[PDB]
Amino acid sequence: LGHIIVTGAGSGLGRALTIGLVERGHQVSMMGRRYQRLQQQELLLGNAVIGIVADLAHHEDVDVAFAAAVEWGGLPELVLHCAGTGVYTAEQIRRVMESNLVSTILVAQQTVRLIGERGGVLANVLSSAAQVGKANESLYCASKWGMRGFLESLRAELKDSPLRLVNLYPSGIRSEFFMTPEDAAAYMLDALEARSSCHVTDLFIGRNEG
Amino acid sequence: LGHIIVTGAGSGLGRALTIGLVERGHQVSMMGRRYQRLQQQELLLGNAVIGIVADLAHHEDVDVAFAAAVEWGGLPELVLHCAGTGEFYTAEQIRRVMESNLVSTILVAQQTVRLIGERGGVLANVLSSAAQVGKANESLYCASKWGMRGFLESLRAELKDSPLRLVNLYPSGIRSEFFMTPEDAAAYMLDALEARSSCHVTDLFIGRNE
Repeated sequence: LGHIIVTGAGSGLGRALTIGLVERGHQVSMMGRRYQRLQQQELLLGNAVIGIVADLAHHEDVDVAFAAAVEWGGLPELVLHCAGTGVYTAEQIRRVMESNLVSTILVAQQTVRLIGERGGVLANVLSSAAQVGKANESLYCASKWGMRGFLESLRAELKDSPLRLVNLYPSGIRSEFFMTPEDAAAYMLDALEARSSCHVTDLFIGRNEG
Repeated sequence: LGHIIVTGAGSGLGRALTIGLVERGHQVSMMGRRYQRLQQQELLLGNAVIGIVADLAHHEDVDVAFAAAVEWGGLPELVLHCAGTGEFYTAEQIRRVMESNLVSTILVAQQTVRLIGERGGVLANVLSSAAQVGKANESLYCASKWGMRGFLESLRAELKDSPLRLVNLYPSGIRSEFFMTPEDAAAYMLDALEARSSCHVTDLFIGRNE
């Protein structure tokens, strides 16, 4: 009955979050760039979800994807935005930030439009991939700080509006070959549980010691 | 699961945190200054708790408190420090509560590093902002809250290569001198303190529902 939208649903993180919300009885509109991963999730979870293929970095593409989501599940209670992640060149830089900041901005504006008056939750994942040496670090910092700048500025603007902004920070998730998606998701979904007198506004998760 | 130490155990929040932990199966050493509250809670929770009277700003109370705690329940797996204070400036009087906050924070922290620094476990600190309804002494609380945060973030970075983990919890808008309930706040904090294999929550920010 409870409709949730999850972007980057094909990521290890987005997969785990989608699975977890389903297990907690929610319907989930999965948005992702990679259709094969959306289908594999549809095969696993069936009528509890739909895969909407969308590239969230273009204003029209966002409009279309959200229209199908609302079409299938009605207005959402939670928009879970998983921006994911990724000697630098311009062409290397544009791509990264446009998949990240642009998607973040467009999903947020589309969410304000859709549920700004009705209320609900806009949850953003500013994930931090575990590097073994910190090679490309400064571009990731640029990326995540920009997103945080935008969102905390948007949340202060949405003071007194029924729409709540929640920012979630899993630091140390895997890619290219120690925080598991499952554990990350479980903290995040517990944190996103509704309670009468309060909610979690910010959640920082870090890796365990060896 | 294991033995926990709760400071400020008779405050609304400290009490809810204790009740929540005892319900989760833990044995709880309950530290605080309000001896009847502790006595009441001992009668309410029976064998699962012990009431330890301590002014945690006084080194001697601190040593005696932890000796008694460890002697009753063994080394803690978790020390949960609720400094928790608000006023309603002068130098001579008002430094009392403001300094009891920091000093108790520094002392509990230091006792915790000593007892469980090598073994490992969790030092969890509660940095509350009460729902003042007036705004009157706000710069004083900021000073206190930021003092504590600065000490703790410095201690945390200092402890990077050690199994003792430092967790900071920020319930911003609790009931006060007598919107956010202690019960909802505790529930969020104890979920976030739940242990998992690959990661743990480092910082939790809880905010009022509008």
